[PDB]
Amino acid sequence: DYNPYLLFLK
Amino acid sequence: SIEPFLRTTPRPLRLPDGPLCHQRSKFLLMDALKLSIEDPSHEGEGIPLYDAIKCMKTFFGWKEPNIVKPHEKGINPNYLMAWKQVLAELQDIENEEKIPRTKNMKRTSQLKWALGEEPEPRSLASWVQNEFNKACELTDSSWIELMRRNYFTAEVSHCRATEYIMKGVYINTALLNASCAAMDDFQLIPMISKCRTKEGRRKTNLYGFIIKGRSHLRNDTDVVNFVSMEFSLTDPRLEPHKWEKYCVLEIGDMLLRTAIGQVSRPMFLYVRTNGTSKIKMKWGMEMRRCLLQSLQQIESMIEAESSVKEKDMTKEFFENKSETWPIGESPRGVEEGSIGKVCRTLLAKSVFNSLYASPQLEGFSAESRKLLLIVQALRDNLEPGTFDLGGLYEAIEECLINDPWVLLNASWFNSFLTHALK
Repeated sequence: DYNPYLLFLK
Repeated sequence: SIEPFLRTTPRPLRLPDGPLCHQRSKFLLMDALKLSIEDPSHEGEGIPLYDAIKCMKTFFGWKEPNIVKPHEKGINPNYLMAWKQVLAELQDIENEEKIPRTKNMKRTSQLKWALGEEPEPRSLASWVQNEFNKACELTDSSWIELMRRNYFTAEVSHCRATEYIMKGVYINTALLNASCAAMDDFQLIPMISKCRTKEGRRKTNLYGFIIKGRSHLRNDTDVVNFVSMEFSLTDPRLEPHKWEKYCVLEIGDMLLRTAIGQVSRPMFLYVRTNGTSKIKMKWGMEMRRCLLQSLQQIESMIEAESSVKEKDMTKEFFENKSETWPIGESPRGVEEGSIGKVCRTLLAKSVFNSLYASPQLEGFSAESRKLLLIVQALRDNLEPGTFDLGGLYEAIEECLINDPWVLLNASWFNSFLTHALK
């Protein structure tokens, strides 16, 4: 499942 | 610094309980079905009603329409008769010397009913994440034509989110044109897009039709009602809650190749009454800005890594899939993707903000942004101020009522939060 908020983890 | 027991850790957003949320897009997304013609070598613009008829003639399984999933709160015969009226008026066009540029329909009792001539909580359904996943995927066709922005365009040209842009710009422009030209008439408007196959051939696609109602759009907030009639292979019995606002007809038999071989599957027509304002139509016509927004985010991101290496990384990332970003999740854990998957995920997010534009989204975005900055500062051990977290959560949670896109964004924010404050 794609979740663009997970980009903020980097 | 304050004692640990007094420090406030952001809690998960509370999503509403209630019946599953329903589709509220202005057109079908993953459920859409195109009837398509491969265009002449010249690829010259046909007139919409000519292209629409020619597309319908590529389908050989048309049959007498029947209601298979009624609209709970509608007069379903009126939707069935509206579709039969569209086919009768298309036949009238065929019978004439030439196909007309426009078709103003008979203002029948069924169209007057259907053209007019939500505070209840709903729970997040699985279909919203399923739609977003499909929007992130590559299709077999190209939706746009090609400053090293060609890397990005290469990664999004075939992306389904890009189809939604081209579909949305086409139908909103056609609806604004009709709204200005024929304010009192019920005009039949084909839903069309154009793409190119692997083999470089242009294709014209028909998704269905909208019928425009009365359209005296003096002010930006003035609303035009319309009836949408959209082809699909999706059986409405798979997720009935998704289709609460629709009457669904069975209109044909589609031959498809599969594992057992070539099989007959029903073709459906998803029919609903809907509306849009002049300002919402204008924003629909601006959906190409989604490509520019997501491009800017990719650039801003590539600059960060290029600001590290004191060198431009643009070439390295797009060409070398080795560098990755966290963009997905499963039962296992967080999944990383090449820059191309990041391009398509950001594009799909921008496109869905446009397809599901709402005041609840505007409130969610402004307030969740403030909370995200607090969470990032907590991740970095910076002791941000939390005195207003009560206010912030109230403001965010007032936006979590029933909107499918806002609810998914809250659920995504919660997933981020579990990983961020591990």
